Amino acid sequence: KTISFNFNQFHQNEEQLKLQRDARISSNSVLELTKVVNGVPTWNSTGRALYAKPVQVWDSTTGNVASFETRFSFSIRQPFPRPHPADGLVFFIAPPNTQTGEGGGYFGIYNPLSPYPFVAVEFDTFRNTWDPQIPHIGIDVNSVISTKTVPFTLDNGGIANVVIKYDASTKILHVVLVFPSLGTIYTIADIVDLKQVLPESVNVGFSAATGDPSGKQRNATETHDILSWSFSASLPG
Amino acid sequence: KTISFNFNQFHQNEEQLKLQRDARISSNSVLELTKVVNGVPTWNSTGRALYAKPVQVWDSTTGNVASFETRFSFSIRQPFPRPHPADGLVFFIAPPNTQTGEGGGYFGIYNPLSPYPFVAVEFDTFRNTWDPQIPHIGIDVNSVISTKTVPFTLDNGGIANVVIKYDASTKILHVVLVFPSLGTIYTIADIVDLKQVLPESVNVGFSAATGDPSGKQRNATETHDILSWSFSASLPG
Ligand SMILES: *[C@@H]1O[C@H](CO)[C@@H](O[C@@H]2O[C@H](CO)[C@@H](O)[C@H](O)[C@H]2NC(C)=O)[C@H](O[C@@H]2O[C@@H](C)[C@@H](O)[C@@H](O)[C@@H]2O)[C@H]1NC(C)=O
Ligand SMILES: *[C@@H]1O[C@H](CO)[C@@H](O[C@@H]2O[C@H](CO)[C@@H](O)[C@H](O)[C@H]2NC(C)=O)[C@H](O[C@@H]2O[C@@H](C)[C@@H](O)[C@@H](O)[C@@H]2O)[C@H]1NC(C)=O
Ligand SMILES: *[C@@H]1O[C@H](CO)[C@@H](O[C@@H]2O[C@H](CO)[C@@H](O)[C@H](O)[C@H]2NC(C)=O)[C@H](O[C@@H]2O[C@@H](C)[C@@H](O)[C@@H](O)[C@@H]2O)[C@H]1NC(C)=O
Ligand SMILES: CO[C@H]1O[C@H](CO)[C@H](O)[C@H](O)[C@H]1NC(C)=O
Ligand SMILES: CO[C@H]1O[C@H](CO)[C@H](O)[C@H](O)[C@H]1NC(C)=O
Ligand SMILES: *[C@@H]1O[C@H](CO)[C@@H](O)[C@H](O)[C@H]1NC(C)=O
Ligand SMILES: [Ca+2]
Ligand SMILES: [Ca+2]
Ligand SMILES: [Mn+2]
Ligand SMILES: [Mn+2]
Repeated sequence: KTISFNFNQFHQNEEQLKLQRDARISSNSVLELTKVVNGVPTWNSTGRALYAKPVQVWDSTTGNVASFETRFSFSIRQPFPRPHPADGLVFFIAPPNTQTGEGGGYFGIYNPLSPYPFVAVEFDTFRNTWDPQIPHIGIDVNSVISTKTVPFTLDNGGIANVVIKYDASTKILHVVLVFPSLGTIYTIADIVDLKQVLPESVNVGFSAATGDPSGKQRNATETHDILSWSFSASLPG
Repeated sequence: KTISFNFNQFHQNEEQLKLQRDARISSNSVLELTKVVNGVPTWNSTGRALYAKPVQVWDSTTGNVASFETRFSFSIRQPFPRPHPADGLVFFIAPPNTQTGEGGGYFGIYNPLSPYPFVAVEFDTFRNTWDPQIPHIGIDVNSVISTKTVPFTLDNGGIANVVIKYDASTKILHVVLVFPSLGTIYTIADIVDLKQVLPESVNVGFSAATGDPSGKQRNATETHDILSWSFSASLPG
């Protein structure tokens, strides 16, 4: 069992994607997770993009867990340096048919009064009380309080290439972040047992958020665009 | 407390390096692990380059194991496409004061006569009876029969950026290979317990080899140059 897809760009009314909240595909082929009006990103925005079909990460009959690899490119432009940009974007895996969670530092994937499990890779741009210096890459399991974190320097408005790989045999989730214009490379990895946190079928996708109104800073915002996205998974059992 | 070193280029007769066999430093600052005469690489070549001082990867007193990160750039030029270039290069960790092993597919780090333990990251270009398709990245522990491998496409004569990271807490060894001119990214990781395979003090370095005479093919060769190399280790205690 091998499932996979690839998007060299995105088209409006992409029957393969499920857009939620502020998520929208622009006319020039990019997936804009958060609201951007007249070339300017706004605060109080949250949006998600899920692959329409569910993927099987493990099978209870054989006990086998799937291995997978996903690559995507994104760009974050931070027009307003002061006071502070927010909030960042994440690639995540969650149960199917879920609704956008709380915005702000929760990226729209965490919902307090109805928490659902999830594994996520974050690119955090705002420092919340539970965060180390930003920006940083973090591996999140059921919480936005990363199990592992690594700092990185953003290429404002530049393109970022990300590779996320998960090997079921070792349970290692490793992510690579590369900014081709700067030649910088960041790597982070951790052990995660999908079988232990997620159900057999899940949805994979992205989620982002800009500054929350509670911060009372309209400049607390930035863009969260996805330029391309390929995904492949293999379930031997 | 712990070590750190960085070479942005190499100087003829580096007091800091221990060159063995065919390893030499060219007039223009590159470390040529295997023999290259008049711009042409030759077969039957083997060479290593070790950091002169030993590094402590773990302490028996505290039981603490070190974490480390190493980045380097290399270039492999394959002038003769047919019948098959050989053999590749590796970054390795071994006990101090060891001698060059057997060439060919053993890269000069394996010695059947008096085997010594070692952890290595290989960039295999020739397919031996124990190898999967080439080229590939492989993680080797005490043998050249990789515990884990991933295929990659070489940028002939191009520059390759490598990042090798080891986290003692998770025992995860993850390596990243990037070819900036092609924008390609390859990642591989595995669990390795240094404390269980290596002594408290070790040498770190590179080793490469070209076609062995037993193959009866003089074309079985290529260059194995190291352009730069930075290393860092952090042993708490
Ligand atoms: C919110 O973002 C605005 C756009 O970056 C900031 O205004 C810009 O502030 C610059 C000085 O840091 C100034 O040179 C720019 O001309 C100005 N841009 C314009 C025309 O709006 C804004 O900064 C506040 O407003 C400006 C006008 C000054 O009064 C600053 O002292 C203020 O901090 C940002 N506001 C905040 C809360 O950071
Ligand atoms: C492959 O490289 C080897 C390392 O230089 C060559 O070994 C020869 O070893 C001799 C003593 O062991 C030494 O005096 C020689 O300098 C050296 N090679 C020569 C002759 O320059 C090996 O050479 C072959 O094997 C040796 C034992 C001699 O019989 C040579 O005449 C052979 O050419 C190299 N093999 C080949 C096929 O090039
Ligand atoms: C070993 O590498 C040599 C250089 O790449 C090969 O020879 C070159 O082959 C080219 C076409 O394959 C030909 O246009 C070049 O002129 C020639 N260069 C030389 C050495 O004169 C060589 O290939 C064999 O020998 C050549 C001359 C041709 O006859 C080929 O058909 C032969 O396969 C390579 N040897 C092997 C075993 O591949
Ligand atoms: C004061 O914090 C809030 O506003 C910030 C931007 O001003 C950030 O958006 C920050 O994440 C958000 N906090 C939460 C919990 O959503
Ligand atoms: C036929 O195999 C041998 O020759 C090859 C090059 O022709 C390669 O050098 C290959 O690695 C080597 N084998 C060993 C075991 O070293
Ligand atoms: C934030 O957006 C929500 C829904 O998009 C809206 O109901 C709310 O009033 C907005 N907050 C402010 C103060 O703009
Ligand atoms: Ca945050
Ligand atoms: Ca080989
Ligand atoms: Mn964070
Ligand atoms: Mn191999």
